[PDB]
Amino acid sequence: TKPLDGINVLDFTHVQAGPACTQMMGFLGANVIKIERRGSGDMTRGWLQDKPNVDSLYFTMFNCNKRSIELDMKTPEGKELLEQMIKKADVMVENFGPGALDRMGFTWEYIQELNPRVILASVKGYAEGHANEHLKVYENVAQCSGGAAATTGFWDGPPTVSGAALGDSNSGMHLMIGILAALEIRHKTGRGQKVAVAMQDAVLNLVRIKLRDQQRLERTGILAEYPQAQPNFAFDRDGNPLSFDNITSVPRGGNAGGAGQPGWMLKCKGWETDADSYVYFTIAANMWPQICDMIDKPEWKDDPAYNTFEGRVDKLMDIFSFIETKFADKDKFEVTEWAAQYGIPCGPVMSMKELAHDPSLQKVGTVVEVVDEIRGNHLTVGAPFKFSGFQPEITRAPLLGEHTDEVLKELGLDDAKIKELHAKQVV
Amino acid sequence: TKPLDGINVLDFTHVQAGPACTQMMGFLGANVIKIERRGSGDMTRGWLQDKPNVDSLYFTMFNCNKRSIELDMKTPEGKELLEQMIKKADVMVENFGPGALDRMGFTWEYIQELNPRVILASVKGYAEGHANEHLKVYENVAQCSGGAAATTGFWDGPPTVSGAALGDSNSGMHLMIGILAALEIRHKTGRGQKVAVAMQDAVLNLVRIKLRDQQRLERTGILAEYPQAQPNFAFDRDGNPLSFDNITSVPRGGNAGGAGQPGWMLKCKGWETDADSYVYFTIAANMWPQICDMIDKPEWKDDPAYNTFEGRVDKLMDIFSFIETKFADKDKFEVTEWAAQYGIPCGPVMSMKELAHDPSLQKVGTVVEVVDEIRGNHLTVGAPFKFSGFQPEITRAPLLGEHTDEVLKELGLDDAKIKELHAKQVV
Repeated sequence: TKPLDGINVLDFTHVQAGPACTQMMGFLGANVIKIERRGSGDMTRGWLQDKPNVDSLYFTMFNCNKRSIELDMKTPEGKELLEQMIKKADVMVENFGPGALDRMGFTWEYIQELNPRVILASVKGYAEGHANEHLKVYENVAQCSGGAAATTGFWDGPPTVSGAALGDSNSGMHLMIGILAALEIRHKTGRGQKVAVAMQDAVLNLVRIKLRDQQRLERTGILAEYPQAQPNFAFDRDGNPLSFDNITSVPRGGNAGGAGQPGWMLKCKGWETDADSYVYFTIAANMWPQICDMIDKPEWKDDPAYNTFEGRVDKLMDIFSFIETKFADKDKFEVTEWAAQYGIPCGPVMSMKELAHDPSLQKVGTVVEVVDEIRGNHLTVGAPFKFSGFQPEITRAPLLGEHTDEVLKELGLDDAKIKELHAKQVV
Repeated sequence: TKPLDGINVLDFTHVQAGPACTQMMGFLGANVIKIERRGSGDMTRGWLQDKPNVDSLYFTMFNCNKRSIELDMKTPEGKELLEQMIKKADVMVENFGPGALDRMGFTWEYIQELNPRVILASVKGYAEGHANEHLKVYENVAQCSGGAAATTGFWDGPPTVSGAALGDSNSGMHLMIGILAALEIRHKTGRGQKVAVAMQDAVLNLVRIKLRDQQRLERTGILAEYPQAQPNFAFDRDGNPLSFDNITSVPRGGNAGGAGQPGWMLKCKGWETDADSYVYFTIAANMWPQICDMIDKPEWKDDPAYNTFEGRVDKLMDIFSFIETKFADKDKFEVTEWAAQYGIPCGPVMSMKELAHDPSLQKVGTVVEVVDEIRGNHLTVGAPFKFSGFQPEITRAPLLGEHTDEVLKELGLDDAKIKELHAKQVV
């Protein structure tokens, strides 16, 4: 038995955020029926295909454990089918624009009338009631809207986007929390709920630490752990040392440690030609002696200039650069193991190639080979939560309208009605 | 009614990942009892305080809607107290080191004997069964382990950490999904489960899109939407040109679209002296005519060199630089407003200062002013999921051991025993 066995999900979602949510629900046992536009369907199907006339990897990696029906929802017949489907659903999920589901004929008030137990779940750009509730938002726009871009990158570069989907997949996971929370409401009340996640808000939630930093900056005028607060560290375009004298909003700190121990991203052997030949190295106070041992600077063990956190505050970047010189002829895994034998936590930058072929990730079900007999097998990311009672059974993504007639039969339609719907181009 | 009304959480968590999970459960109505170390408590209390001997903003922004008890869990009396608390709990949450809770005497097996209904939830660094399962992992190392660092930043710079807590807060939110899924299944089985999220896996889930790219790269040798696909655009530090001829693992693409739909980070008025004076601008293929009107380039609408994704691959960055010239005398808000007239996906890089003081975010309850008459009021991030039937009631973070005696009384202890435990320094 899996957690969402028996949960019927009516899934209107397309692209990334909504589809990630309903896929993960599918991995935990949900019965997900993906409603798609006739002819073309989810636009990710035709997005950067590696095989001619085959659904893309963008589509397959976000739409496993789902069935597909085609439907023209602007038809009277299409709306009637929708009503029948809503009556059999536990959860409806959508990411249409602001007011779009209302405009296609399905307000929250009407949905409740159709099914007093259904949960309506929406992904939005900005929250309902926001001044900017009307704006379109995509992945990187949300990263910008939510404070991540402003605080990611370097002090002498632009605002920078994360390769991680802070906007789309993250908002999807947030909506899954909302949906699951609404299921627990329903166990208590016996009735459904409307739930919504704004992409800005899902981003902001992960940037909570930078809102801590903004308040600290306003209250005290300084962030002591940031590069800009330390001598001989950060400089601008024209070589002047930076400082918090003139900084009133949380700045970019490059690869600085932040809310943890002071750290930096250090080059290992081959960095000129291997973009991922790096480790992240941290200087914990109470490791200082074993660091001195590792890098053979015994003189630094006794010297008050280097001996303490206070002493190192004017030379931390120079200390990182020196440690880096010791990694110049060593590989990133070599350095990690070297650090470990001194009790020093250190970690390599994993390339996507390394991750795609790592045996450990495949052993634990985090990287999974999906059996796809139509398209050829592909890798995906599985469930990042591991459970004592079960594991996901990941099955291939659906062809466009693959399950249209099968779903119609489940609604109770006979052959005659089904053929008429095809005739009238409703499905 | 609140989703987690009547749910009792025994909360061992400290620092960021675990506390974020339990705070958000508290926001949704859970009764959270936070077990803390005697004297010092959660180490975030004393980290980067903005006011002497006042619990830090790191602590207060991660520990609202919790009660605090001090406990020496090493003592025989402390352990039997834990036994009584476990029998009353629905969820136990921990982020101690590998095997630490086991070695305290509280294996999953023993926990099941104490309470068949209780759910055990853990934050780990690497998944159980992983080669690295024994390692402790911190924020930026987790970002490196999960593919985020490798795919974030620029092609001529280093792997770059995100300002977003992709390791800590992200893992906590994923753990919350795991906990709620376990509650949902307990309604069917009547039994608790063990659930775990690893930091590497939480990061990898958000980097799903980069695993698509790796497979595309291995299969085809080209990622056509990446900057390096534009001939003679990207170079390394030595001025050597970059292209997919010699790229075998997913590279950093600067401010490229990722999950979009191509886009870039474009300067607005004041960029020279304002780090966040930028917008993100997306060239969605279906909106090229609208874009041409906005930037007064009608000749680009019918030109095969400009009017498709394929035509623009060799010149996309030249188009971005031209669009940017149109924003030279407009601030980011006026540019966003202008683009929105055309329906073009485009928005500002919001500064943390701007987010901290934004009226819209406070209206919708995503930025919340917490009433704290002991410490003074502070801002925090509220629930990023909004519900039709309830709103969170956020209450100030507990003082160290504030609720110790209160919690002991609930366990049925008399005043004599409570006095004895204080005298023995168990509490």
